[PDB]
Amino acid sequence: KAKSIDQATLQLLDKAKQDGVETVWDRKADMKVQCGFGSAGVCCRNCSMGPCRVSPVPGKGVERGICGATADVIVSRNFARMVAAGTAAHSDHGRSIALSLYHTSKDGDIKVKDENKLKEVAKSFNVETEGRDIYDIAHDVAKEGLSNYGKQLGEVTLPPSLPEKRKELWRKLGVYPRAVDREIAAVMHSTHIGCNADAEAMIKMSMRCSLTDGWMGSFMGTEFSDIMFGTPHSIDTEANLGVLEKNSVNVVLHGHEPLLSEMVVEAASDPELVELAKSVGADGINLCGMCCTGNEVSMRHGIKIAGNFMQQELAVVTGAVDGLIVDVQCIMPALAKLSKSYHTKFITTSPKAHITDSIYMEFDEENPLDSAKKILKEAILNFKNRDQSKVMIPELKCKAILGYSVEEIINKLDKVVNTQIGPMQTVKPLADVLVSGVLRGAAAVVGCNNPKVVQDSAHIETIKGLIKNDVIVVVTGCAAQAAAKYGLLQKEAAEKYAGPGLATVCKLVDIPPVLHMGSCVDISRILDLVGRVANLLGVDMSDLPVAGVAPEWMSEKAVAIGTYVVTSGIDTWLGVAPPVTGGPEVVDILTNKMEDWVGAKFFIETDPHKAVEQIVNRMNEKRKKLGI
Amino acid sequence: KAKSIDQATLQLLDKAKQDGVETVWDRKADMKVQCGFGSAGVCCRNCSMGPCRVSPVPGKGVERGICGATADVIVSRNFARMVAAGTAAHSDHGRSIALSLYHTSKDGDIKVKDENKLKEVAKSFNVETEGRDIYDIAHDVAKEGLSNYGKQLGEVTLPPSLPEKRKELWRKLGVYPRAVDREIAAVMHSTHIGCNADAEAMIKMSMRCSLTDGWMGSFMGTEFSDIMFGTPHSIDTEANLGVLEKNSVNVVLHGHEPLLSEMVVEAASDPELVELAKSVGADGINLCGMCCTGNEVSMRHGIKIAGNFMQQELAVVTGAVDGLIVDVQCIMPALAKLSKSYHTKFITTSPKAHITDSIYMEFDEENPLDSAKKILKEAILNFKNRDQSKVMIPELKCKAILGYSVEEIINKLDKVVNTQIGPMQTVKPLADVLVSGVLRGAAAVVGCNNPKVVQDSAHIETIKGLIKNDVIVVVTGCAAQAAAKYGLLQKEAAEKYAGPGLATVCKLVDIPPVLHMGSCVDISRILDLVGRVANLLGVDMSDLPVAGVAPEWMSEKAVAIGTYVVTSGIDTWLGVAPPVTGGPEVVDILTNKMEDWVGAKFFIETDPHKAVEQIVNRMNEKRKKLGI
Ligand code: SF4
Ligand code: SF4
Ligand code: SF4
Repeated sequence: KAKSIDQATLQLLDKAKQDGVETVWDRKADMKVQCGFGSAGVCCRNCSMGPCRVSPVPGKGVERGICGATADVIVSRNFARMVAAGTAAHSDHGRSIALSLYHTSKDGDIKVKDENKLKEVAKSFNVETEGRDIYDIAHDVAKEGLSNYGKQLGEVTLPPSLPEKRKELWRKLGVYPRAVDREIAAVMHSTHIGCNADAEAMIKMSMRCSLTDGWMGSFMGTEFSDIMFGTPHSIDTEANLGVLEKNSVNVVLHGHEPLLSEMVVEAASDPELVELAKSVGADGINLCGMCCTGNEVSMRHGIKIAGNFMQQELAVVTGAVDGLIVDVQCIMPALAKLSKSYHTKFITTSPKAHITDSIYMEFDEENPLDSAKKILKEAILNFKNRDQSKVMIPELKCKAILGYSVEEIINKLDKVVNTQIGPMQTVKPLADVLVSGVLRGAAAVVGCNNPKVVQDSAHIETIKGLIKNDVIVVVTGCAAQAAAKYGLLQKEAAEKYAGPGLATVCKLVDIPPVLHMGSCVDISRILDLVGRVANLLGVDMSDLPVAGVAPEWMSEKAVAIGTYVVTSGIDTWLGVAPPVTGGPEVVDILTNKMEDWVGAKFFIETDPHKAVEQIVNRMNEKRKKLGI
Repeated sequence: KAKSIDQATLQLLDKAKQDGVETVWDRKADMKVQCGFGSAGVCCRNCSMGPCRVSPVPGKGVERGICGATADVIVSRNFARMVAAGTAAHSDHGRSIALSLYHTSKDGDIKVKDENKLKEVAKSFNVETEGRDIYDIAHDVAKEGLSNYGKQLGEVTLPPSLPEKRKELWRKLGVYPRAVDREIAAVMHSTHIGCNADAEAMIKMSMRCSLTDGWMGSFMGTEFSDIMFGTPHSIDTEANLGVLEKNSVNVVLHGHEPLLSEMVVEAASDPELVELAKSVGADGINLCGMCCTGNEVSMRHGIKIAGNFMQQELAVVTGAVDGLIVDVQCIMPALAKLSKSYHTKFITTSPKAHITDSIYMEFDEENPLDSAKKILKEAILNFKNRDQSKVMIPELKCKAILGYSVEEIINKLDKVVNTQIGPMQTVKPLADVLVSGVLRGAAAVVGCNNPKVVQDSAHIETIKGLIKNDVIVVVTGCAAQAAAKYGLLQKEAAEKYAGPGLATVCKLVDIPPVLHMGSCVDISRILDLVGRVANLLGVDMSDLPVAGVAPEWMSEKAVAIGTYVVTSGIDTWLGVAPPVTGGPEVVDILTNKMEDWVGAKFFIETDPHKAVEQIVNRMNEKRKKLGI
């Protein structure tokens, strides 16, 4: 089968074959037929009595592990641990952001750039703002956010966009969230040998844990990032590997933590570093981003996006990356080995993400700007080691428009508001187009790449099908970057791919049919948006014609995201089967019984066209239930 | 191979074969040859690009997972997740204890029974005590303990017995603990795909996480349990399955959390329940304990111990267990199936541990005594369903002495203190016998059973070898219960098994050669004891001739325990190989490089006699280093 639908990706794969280096596709081929027990989730290693593998087919073979655990128990515990790991990644990201907010000052490297957003957040956290210094408010808000992570007494703080009905449903179901780290610890405790051996209770614990990701960790990370670095607005950028410059220093920022990439962007305008780039024979400094850190700097500053997850290696294959600076998460360790075949300096910066044989330059949060400057200086000095005979940058780049935060979307919707009617600054125009049926619904396309799927194929096919069916699409993460590379993040795309209702809406509001809402933590924005719509219509989020899709997901973070999206009341389609087919009870819970608990459920569909059809049918069913 | 060295265990295995019921041994046989990849730890399932298996033999076969992770990376991440799971179990136990302390009242079900212990703990937590109400002090202490779990700013609180040198070494190494749930979340975050791919850093993160178990979670759980339920003192009890009564109601308490078992013990003396037991035709109520909850109620009240981990099923096989009340952890789910073959009521009580097809009666912490009375009444009423023709109780039980908390040990040591010299109430006599060489050292024997080892064989052989070599032995958990069943927890055992120096010490202090220090969380007591000795000698804990042994461990909790014992500076022998042989770098870190970091290291030895020899040699070389 084809490795990708992206032509620049194919050219660089040919180059990697010529250079004798191996990619993620080569390692996937080397893995051959993957273990059936692990693929079905019926393998357990939770204690040293094991490893235990039970039959994925009920009634045949070994039925129980040594402790007596059934296939359903093993599957449910494995699924719960995936959710706990994803929640941990997102919560650690949000915790770093909250600590950075706590360390803001007027004359420091980290300031408050959006005071209005900070005051609204302070209102949401019961922090007084009138007649107060802005940094005192910021510190109080950071304290409340940090308490959300580890409070042992009392209730956590949730955003006002979350409907009261959803909160009450969670409380009745027993999944109402506690402090984030406490829920992660609870999930890890209940999967220990000889604890929870009941699939339904295990799934409910995993949902409870995922809620602390969706509504607390990711939400606080996003809002505090907006406070410190600015709320995203409509902005132009370029996407795909063609953004690399042969005649300039190329600095590629890969990872998820935004403070480092923000400081690197600021350092790139330093006169001394620009002069140094000139002195090593380069035209200038060309910052490019990848994955979620690329999404953040692109949403807030228009930094060009070099590529998504499965392109990271190919960025090095060009031979033009002088410095690849990585913080945490979705950083393929093979990069270190790959960096030996080129001049590239592979720089790790976080104590959480040491990588063997990489150059470690710890990013100092006490002096973020100076630390970013020294890291960037190492990348710039590496330009002298460039071998221009090994350089091949495909001439394939695509224009994209992004920056669609909830605030930006509301500002855009204000155009189609009659002044004599109003109100202004609400999601009411979006609610109106959804209720009238001009738009059939809204769908979130999120997730990673996965060698099991032709890279970017499922993302593009799902998005085109949805917008052709007058479903407005919001995108995050690597799916958003696939849309950017393909050319869907363009106003012109409205008349090229969208159906009649969505084309009319795009023309009236002057937006692309696909709205890039940011990184994987920025999925919280989507929740926020949906919540507002629900609160405007006086219904729960499970009554709306909305859906989420993860066509090509790979990470534990994706599992946690899908779990909290379903738990919030939004049906989720998975384009990659999770390791649960071995447990019939777990499959039945996730795809059938979940609708009785939270009004939504998982859909597993590896065919994107069938997924689009199912999404449209489900949205029409919910519309008929709602009367619209 | 023999299944056990215990004769009562063998008789009940014959009965289980005659009854056509499966045991843990039968399921272990059914599992046959366990997966080599999982056994070596070279299998990874951390993302849905996998499952990935790399060769356990370097230089052959597949070398890297799909993301590029090496065998060392996969092994280190698997080990770190085991540590995180064990830390989560212990920390959740301690968190429940702290919450119970927070709800103590003068006229409530949960009171303060050891005010002196509470005042000393309050001193350790910087809580004022002079001229204050005892329950105000208790609530402040509980607040400080709870803050240890989830504080995001500042430093955690550690017991005064921990040497300053050990803390400084931890700070220099980068493993100084943070809040417990924060460290669990950090480990889970760093094992996520594309985060940490460096074995040394991964092992250091796991050590940092395990420290929050050893010195914060388990320590606080133990000390708060002492405050609420009484400090253990020397007390007699009986052990092994013979403690069951044919003519009495048999109520078996299995699990770890002590509040439920304490309330059940209190409810058993209720006049209405005793009258009800008489009216259903029984002579009375016979409470028996298993595993750690049995250890707690036995340490504090002399409740008879029915058996350790791999005996739980056999307790039901007798046909005499009218009620089996379980809370969390090390509860084989197969019990639910097994109790169908008998009249036994298998009662789950904790929302953390639901077991399918068991009778769920949620233990209400708000009204603990009434809830325990209701559960106990269900067990008593089940006596009418006893089938006395199916009853077979082995006439095999053994006298044991336990209750050796640090306070009790100090009280015993006061006997050999010359009044004209002093001081009293210190560990000085123990330090003196260790320094003079009358005792060669002290060894902690802890851990579970494991079907991979003849049950209780390794525990008994290791303990007998150590005490024969004049090494005083402290025991916890299932190892302590194996010692109890065998008969080592007896004063007479001093003249039957101990060497000359240990026999003299036992005669002078009037103690058994093997000291039962309580449950698995009570391993913190051992740390406390060692710390005091170190603080009395002005040395670090790695300079002492001490060791820990886990001859037959199975649980993730055992992994976390061994990790924090080694990190505290105490060499640890493992009688069951952990899944790390596939990663040569991880093996080298755990067994060789750890000594450079923390002055102690792991020893993997499956032969108990060889383990005793190695322990004696290591203790002698540490003595020669210390000059004693
Ligand atoms: S999933 Fe289990 S059975 Fe399959 S290779 Fe991995 S450890 Fe072995
Ligand atoms: S927890 Fe149970 S099923 Fe899992 S490895 Fe241990 S004995 Fe086997
Ligand atoms: S994390 Fe890497 S090694 Fe583990 S399953 Fe995913 S791709 Fe394979």
